[PDB]
Amino acid sequence: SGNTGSIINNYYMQQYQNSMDTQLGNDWFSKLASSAFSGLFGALLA
Amino acid sequence: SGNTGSIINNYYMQQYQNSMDTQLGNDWFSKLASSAFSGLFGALLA
Amino acid sequence: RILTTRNGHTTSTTQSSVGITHGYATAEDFVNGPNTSGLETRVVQAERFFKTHLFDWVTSDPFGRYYLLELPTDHKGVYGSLTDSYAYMRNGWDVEVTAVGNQFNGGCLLVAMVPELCSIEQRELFQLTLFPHQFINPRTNMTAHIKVPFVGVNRYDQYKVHKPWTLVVMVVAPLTVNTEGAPQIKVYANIAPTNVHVAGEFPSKE
Amino acid sequence: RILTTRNGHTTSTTQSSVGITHGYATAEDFVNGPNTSGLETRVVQAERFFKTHLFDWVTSDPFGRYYLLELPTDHKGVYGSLTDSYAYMRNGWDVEVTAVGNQFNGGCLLVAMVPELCSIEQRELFQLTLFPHQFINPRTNMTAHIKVPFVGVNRYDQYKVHKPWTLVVMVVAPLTVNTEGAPQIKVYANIAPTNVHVAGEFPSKE
Amino acid sequence: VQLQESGGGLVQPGGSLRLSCVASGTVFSINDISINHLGWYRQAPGKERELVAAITADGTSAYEDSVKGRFIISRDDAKKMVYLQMNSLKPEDTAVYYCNGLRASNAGWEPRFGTWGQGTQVTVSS
Amino acid sequence: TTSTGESADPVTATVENYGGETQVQRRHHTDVSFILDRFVKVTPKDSINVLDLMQTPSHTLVGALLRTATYYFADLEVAVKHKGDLTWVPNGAPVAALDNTTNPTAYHKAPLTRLALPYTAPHRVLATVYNGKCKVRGDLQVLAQKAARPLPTSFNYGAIKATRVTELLYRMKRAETYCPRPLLAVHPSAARHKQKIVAP
Amino acid sequence: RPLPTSFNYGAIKATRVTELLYRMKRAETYCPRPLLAVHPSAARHKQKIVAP
Amino acid sequence: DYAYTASDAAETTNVQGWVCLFQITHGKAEGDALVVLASAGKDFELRLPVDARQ
Repeated sequence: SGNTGSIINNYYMQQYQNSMDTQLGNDWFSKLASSAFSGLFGALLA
Repeated sequence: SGNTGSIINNYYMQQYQNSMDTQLGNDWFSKLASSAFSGLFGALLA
Repeated sequence: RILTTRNGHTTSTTQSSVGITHGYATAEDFVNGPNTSGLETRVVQAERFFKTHLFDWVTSDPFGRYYLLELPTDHKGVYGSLTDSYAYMRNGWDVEVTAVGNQFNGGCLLVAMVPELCSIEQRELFQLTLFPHQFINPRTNMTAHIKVPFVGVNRYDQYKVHKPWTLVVMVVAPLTVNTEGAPQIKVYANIAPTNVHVAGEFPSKE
Repeated sequence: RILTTRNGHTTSTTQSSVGITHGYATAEDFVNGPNTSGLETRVVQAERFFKTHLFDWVTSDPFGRYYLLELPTDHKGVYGSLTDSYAYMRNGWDVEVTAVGNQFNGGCLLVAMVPELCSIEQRELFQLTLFPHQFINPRTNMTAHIKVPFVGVNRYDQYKVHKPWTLVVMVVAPLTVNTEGAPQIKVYANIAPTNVHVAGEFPSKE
Repeated sequence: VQLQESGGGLVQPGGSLRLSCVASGTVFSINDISINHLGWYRQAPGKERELVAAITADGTSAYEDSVKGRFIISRDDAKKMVYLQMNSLKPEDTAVYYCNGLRASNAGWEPRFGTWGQGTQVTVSS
Repeated sequence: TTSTGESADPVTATVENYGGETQVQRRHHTDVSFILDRFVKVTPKDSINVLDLMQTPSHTLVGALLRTATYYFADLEVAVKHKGDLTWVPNGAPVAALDNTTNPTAYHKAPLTRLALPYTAPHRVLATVYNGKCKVRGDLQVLAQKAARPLPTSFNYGAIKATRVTELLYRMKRAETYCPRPLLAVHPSAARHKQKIVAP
Repeated sequence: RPLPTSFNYGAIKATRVTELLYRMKRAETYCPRPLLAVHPSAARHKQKIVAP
Repeated sequence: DYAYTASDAAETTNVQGWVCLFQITHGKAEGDALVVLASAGKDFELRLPVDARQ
């Protein structure tokens, strides 16, 4: 999902175009910015 | 299954691209390496 | 008659073995007592082998010659630092003694683990078969194996003022070479602590 | 606002506390990997506190004065011997910084845990709030608390050639005594390793 | 793997010398490069062999403050050679020079990083 | 793990013998079909070249990895840089046919010309080594035996001819290999033979 | 104080190289650091925008 | 996770360690030999082909 905008499938297999990730068994800032306190703190009049 | 990575079918028939094998009616090393003895031989303590 | 022992990330294999001798118990008793207040802990990085040299068995040694080795001795690994980091310890032992000469030799040895040995008499050597023991006879075998638990009048000990065990090796029949055997034999050991425990941390070095 | 922390057989209590800051993660990731072949092990005797002196906060220090402290430092306990007994280690940190002067003082401090700090620029000091941080304002509080995991381009590290963390303490507003406050303030630290692991034993000392 | 030198022998003080480093070729391994840091060492009779100068990967040059300002060093990588210029000849030049490489540690440059050299000696005495 | 030595049976010892752990393996890069599928340069001759797979130098990657098999089979691709027109001729054909145009001829088109040829030998399989030679006149016997221990002549894929040949590269497809042979590395003189890796 | 030597993507060689441009794909980034702008000398540092 | 096969050292700075074979003791075995062989393991792996003309 980078800067690529063609709509026709790639010609080469995914094995040759890129390297393949494996698994073992940023992105903390998008959780941290969502937990910010918005409301007012004290009692509100008017 | 060599070093080839296209996903679209070949243009020419298989008869012209390569030579055709016939039948009459390595690969012993992959059976031989699988039959190796792994466990311990004597009685095991501790 | 192959036997393979393993302690931690170390191993040891022998081909002429006559078994293991469990001396004085086969299991360990209660480790948590009312004297430590529940502050003890185990150290599994401390249970593995280490080697040492004992003596040279020449053909001129008569019956009754002995060699004493006090456990635990001066060591340099993690175990030798445990005795500098803590004040109370307890652990059992696992010993193995080896004398390698070809099968054309004669003689006999006797290894034994003795609790609190202090200058046995001369006549008392005839009765050293009351403690856990094993023989080494070149005609048959070349190795001995023994296992001992923690014994003492206290549940944890201070190893700087008390050494509760002792490994003693005695000669019951002298060595003979007979023009086909090795001219002499060197004896080595192989020891590993089992079930260690510690309590009472010390301040730093200085 | 009392808070009590405990690591091993040691404790620490404060009465003016504004919480804990978890920086960069709240849990630890996979410890067993394909690079150690399954030989790692944990050491729970190594996770406890130790103290050190940082600097003296005088009224004549302007904005932008900093103090660097590289982790892990020269230590003498069991942790300081782990780095002599093994070849690969990994562990997270737990830091606490304290500056004790009465509530009639003015000024502000800023503590922060910075991965791989090497000679920050002068203008870059205005942006030190990108790393896990906390303020110490004598008007309100006297303590800071931070928690960090293990970060690096490798899963186990060699601490004799790479120090992945750094504790830096900066002055954002100078100290004022106002004839009712303390003439100066001394800053101390309190650090405890968390989740240690080791692999690859060394030979003996000599 | 072993560097040769040339341009030495018996010479009178007051001339002009350009010591040359006839390298074995520097078969040196993998693309991890830009640590190419050569240098020169002198050696005294029965006294430990001392450094003289050292060249960094691109352009930096340092010398022992005994000879500082008097010597000029430069390397030519396009043909892979390095040389040593000798001007302002003093009686202090009587030493055997070794064309070798450096280690660039935190405290100071460490030695080879090699097997050993042969050397060329320039002893001048009037 | 103890065992009998003379028996010649395979035996492997894992790290679980002393408490370790056995991990995952991926061996895609050592397959015969994969690794042998790439171009290799060959020193060409001016007019007539005989396409034979034993002309790759023995030190290159394809050359030696091919020479650790006793028997093999593969198709062929060539890439030629020439002047004039290029004519190919099958296995075992007269040398006069190199001048006739009805045989597959590729007209010049810059920069080069890549082709695909089948396997046209009469045997079921080819060979890298052959024990046929069954082995004052000092130099006579030297240069007699030296030329009396080559391979047979029907071990080739054909021939090509052009007005001048400047480059010529081989590529094998569907490679199969039988009966392995030795493969040796450069013998160090010192304690280690080190390539100078990419580093400034 | 440079970086280690194994932080690279390989090497290229030719008879002569005249241009060379990099492009990154699937980029991922961890643990942010400072990023600074040109410090004005006056009250503002102004680019001359497209205007005749 | 991976280690290099290259760099003939002829120099300092070991990277991957040493292995040491010792003789503990022996009985009447003077002059006798111990041959030793080498082979790959269960999970040995090899990657990134290259051509240095050896």
